[PDB]
Amino acid sequence: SGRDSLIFLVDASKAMFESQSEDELTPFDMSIQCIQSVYISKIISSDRDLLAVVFYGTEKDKNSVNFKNIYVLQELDNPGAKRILELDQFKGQQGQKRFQDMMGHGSDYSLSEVLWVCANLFSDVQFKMSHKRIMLFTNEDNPHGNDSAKASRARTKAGDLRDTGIFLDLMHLKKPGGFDISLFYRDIISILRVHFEESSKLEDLLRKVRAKETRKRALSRLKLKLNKDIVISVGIYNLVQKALKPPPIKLYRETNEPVKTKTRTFNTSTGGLLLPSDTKRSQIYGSRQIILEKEETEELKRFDDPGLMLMGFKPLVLLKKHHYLRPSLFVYPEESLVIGSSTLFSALLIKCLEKEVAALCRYTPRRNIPPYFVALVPQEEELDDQKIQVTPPGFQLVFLPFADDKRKMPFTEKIMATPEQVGKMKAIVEKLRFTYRSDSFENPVLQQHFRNLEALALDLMEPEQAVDLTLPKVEAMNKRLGSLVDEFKELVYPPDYN
Amino acid sequence: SGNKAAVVLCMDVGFTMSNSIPGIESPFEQAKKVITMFVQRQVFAENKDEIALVLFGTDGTDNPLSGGDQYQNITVHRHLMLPDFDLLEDIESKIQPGSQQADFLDALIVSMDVIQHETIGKKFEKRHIEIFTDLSSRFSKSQLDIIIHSLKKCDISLQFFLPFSLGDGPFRLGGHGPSFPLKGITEQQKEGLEIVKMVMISLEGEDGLDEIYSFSESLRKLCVFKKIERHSIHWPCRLTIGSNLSIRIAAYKSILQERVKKTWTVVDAKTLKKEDIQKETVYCLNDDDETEVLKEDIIQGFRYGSDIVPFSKVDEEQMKYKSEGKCFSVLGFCKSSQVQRRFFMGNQVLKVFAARDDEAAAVALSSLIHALDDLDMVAIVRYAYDKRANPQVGVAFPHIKHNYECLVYVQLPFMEDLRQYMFSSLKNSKKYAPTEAQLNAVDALIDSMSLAKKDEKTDTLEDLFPTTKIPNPRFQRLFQCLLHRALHPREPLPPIQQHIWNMLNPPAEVTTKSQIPLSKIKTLFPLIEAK
Amino acid sequence: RRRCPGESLINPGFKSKKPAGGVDFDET
DNA sequence: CGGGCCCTCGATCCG
DNA sequence: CGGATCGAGGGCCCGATATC
Repeated sequence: SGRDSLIFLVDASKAMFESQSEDELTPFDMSIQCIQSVYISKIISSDRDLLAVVFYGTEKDKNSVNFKNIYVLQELDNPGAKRILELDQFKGQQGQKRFQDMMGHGSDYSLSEVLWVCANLFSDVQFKMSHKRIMLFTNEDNPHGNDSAKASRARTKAGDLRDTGIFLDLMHLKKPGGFDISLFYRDIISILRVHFEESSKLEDLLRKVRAKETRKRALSRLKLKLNKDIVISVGIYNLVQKALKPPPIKLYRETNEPVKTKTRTFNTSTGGLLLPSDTKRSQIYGSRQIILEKEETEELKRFDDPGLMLMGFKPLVLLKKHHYLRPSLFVYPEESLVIGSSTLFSALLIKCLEKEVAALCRYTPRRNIPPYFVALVPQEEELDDQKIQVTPPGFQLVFLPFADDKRKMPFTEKIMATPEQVGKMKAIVEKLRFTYRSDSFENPVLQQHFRNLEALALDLMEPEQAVDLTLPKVEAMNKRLGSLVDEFKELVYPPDYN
Repeated sequence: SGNKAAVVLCMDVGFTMSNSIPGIESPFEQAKKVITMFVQRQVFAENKDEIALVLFGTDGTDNPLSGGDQYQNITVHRHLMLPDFDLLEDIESKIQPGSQQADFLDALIVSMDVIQHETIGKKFEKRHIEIFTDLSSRFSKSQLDIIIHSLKKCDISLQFFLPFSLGDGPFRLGGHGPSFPLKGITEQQKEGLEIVKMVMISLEGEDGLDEIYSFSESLRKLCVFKKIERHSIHWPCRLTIGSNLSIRIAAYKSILQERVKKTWTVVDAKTLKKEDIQKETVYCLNDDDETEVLKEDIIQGFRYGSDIVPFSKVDEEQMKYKSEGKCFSVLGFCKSSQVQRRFFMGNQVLKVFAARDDEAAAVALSSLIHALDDLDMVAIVRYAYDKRANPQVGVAFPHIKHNYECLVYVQLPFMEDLRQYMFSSLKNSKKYAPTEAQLNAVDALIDSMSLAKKDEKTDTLEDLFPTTKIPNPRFQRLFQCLLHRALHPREPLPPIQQHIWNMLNPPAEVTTKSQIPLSKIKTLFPLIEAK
Repeated sequence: RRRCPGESLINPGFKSKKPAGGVDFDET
């Protein structure tokens, strides 16, 4: 685990304030806006991440060891609304003017000292830095080409940073006559060729990431008991989980500080706090009142013990697509508890995939919990052309419903459509054809929720309106099939409709 | 507003019911266990359905029709009325096996007279009789034609429960498979069975034979309520494809996790009253100092990373996303392969049926169902039960069966809901790759522990462990304990009844088959705990 | 153990993905 | 007067 | 070692509803 550290290093030389492509923002403006976009995305994806903003080549120097021409605007710290507000003072042409006024520009710098200050910035962090990363925004392909000493010292310090564990990524911006990596940045960066335009990576950085993504959390570590004597240890992971609106925090009208809630249970007759031993649970059916202790109410609840109990192997064809009860889980071995689990798990996955059969188990997640029948469907590993794990290898824990969970159906008379009507519905489907992606849609409630909090935080009167992706493109659909729509409607519905 | 029904349980209590086959609980105890299971559900679920109990072959006659020498050894223990704890207490211990034997058809006639007289004035929506016998007793074929005629004219459905199933070694009640002695059936039982078959076919056609169960299988199913189960509540909408094209639909929850109906009210251990206990919410500062914070001065706030921004509920309702409220709107169509079962979300499955008493909408929907079926495609739709509900995006796939035709909606995930983690590869884990002997050992394990058998020669695989048919043990276990405390307050809670363990464990043949391969994989697969 | 962020970009160990989709139509 | 939804707390485990 | 999550509580709408 860890809190991630990210340092944004921005060049402030004369070349950075001149825009190349006409009617286009200056490389500096591009950087400032990109940084702001990352900050906002981070206040959504991971708030504990620590960010920092350092400028170089400025006349005014503000830094730990008072290195000339290094202005550390923001130290390594969590993202905040005021930090984004401070960067907004440099956004645009007027913000550029504000920058030149607060601090100078185009001053002689020394990349060696710049990377030392950045490294010294990681030095001052106490919490676990899981990732150390520096993103250098510059449009100078060969800065110390004239100064040989500064260039070699910078190459040496870049090596020292990689040997420390710091990642160095270049965000090359538009340069007259192209940007050359071979001249400089080729050896310093942690691993193309001429790249005259701003690094494509900018489109991704600039694009806002309104996602509440969370560090991998094994939901539970259970025992998969093949038999009384054969027990392997597995980790249950929830690969899909409905992301919900964060709960509000109860504050105070003046101080605006959080208020802790303590929900206390006490007597009416006496007024004092009642002990849990003095309380009992009751259920009244008509006239009879059944009294059970809290322990008894849980004892009837015990049933099976916590863990996975292998029932057998059911062929996948028997598992029906319409028998979904609650969202599926992912089973992966846990070598950390029982050594040799992964080997048996691998053998089981391979032979289950070969035989096209799922492992039926009796799932009991915690103590004093009734069991449920689950089917571990063998999931094979899938890697794309980029060698990225698109589907991890293991078992999908598919929850199967009990007789109680299958609801009775209202018997309707079977009325089958004529082949002309179905072939015609085939034409509508063929025309409304589209490509489905699992990540095709974003939750509009959440998207609006976080757009509202961002706009209120930036004191922007206008709230940022997320376009609802879940609504169908009605007009486009009418354009694609207008006549066909009137034709079927004519074929099935008579004019004397209800 | 509720589905009512007159149920009469006709139990054979004859001496032969007390006659027990070694290892197996006597049909009397088996039938008692099944009846108690039924009454328990109707009692604790408080269904407004009336239940009567007739016992045949008991010593003597409670003269329900015994006008003479007729219908002897038949006692109407309970007349049609709402079941209570006194009835459960009587079944549990008061009712004892009798020494005489009666004609099961005569008892059926007594039950029919109960229904005929106690249902006056369309009080009940459904009428049902459940016969519990062993067929070992001799019987007369004299009024069978009249019995069938009176059953049809009164619209009463039947259900038979025998100690054996329609089709040796040890036997465990509620278990899957060997749940009745293969040998041990008498010619008298065979003759009675042939009459039972004919009667069930005469009432419900060829599929009537599916309504003849064995006590064991009856315990691991909800078939006993099948006829009195209340139909699921459906709600209407419109499937809106685009503009101008629409379809009047009515969807209901096909799958929905059945949870505890009754809630545990907290009462005092001495007085046993809700009034004496009260929960008050107190506000204290989050800060180290917990001075009381005024309930009125509390303002609503939300966190924006480090900053805490005060956002009152009033401004929230105004600034929040206003849903268009349109339900089941179709977004588009994609191939079946694009929608993977692993991405299914929610806690329900909806079956989108055609609006009742609407032919044009029934055909309009049938056309889409068959078009998606023939093209092997599905429909990505937008769904919301109301404008207040958060909008959902899900899959709508065709579902055509011999009797019914419908679309099946299952909610799919949003980008925020999806979680991407990286797991270590195992295909090429040099450290965990298994040997050929290990793989052929797992091969023997899967072959030995297979839960499916293919009936006939090439027919469809017959499942030996249908879990979707087994009832959630939570309910019958709760009813067992609740009744035990109501009747035996002095005694502590009883243990889990063995038949519940028998119905939850796989068929004995699978457990026995797995013995050998499990022992080979134990030695082949080394296991050690990490400490 | 194995801990490659790969194409995770800003969030290491978390695959980065395109936000759009739903209106890309093939012309049958 | 019930039915579906959704949120808020409370208890259980992992990081 | 606090979050994240999930059972089982609570509170707002909406078709049947005895009601003028």
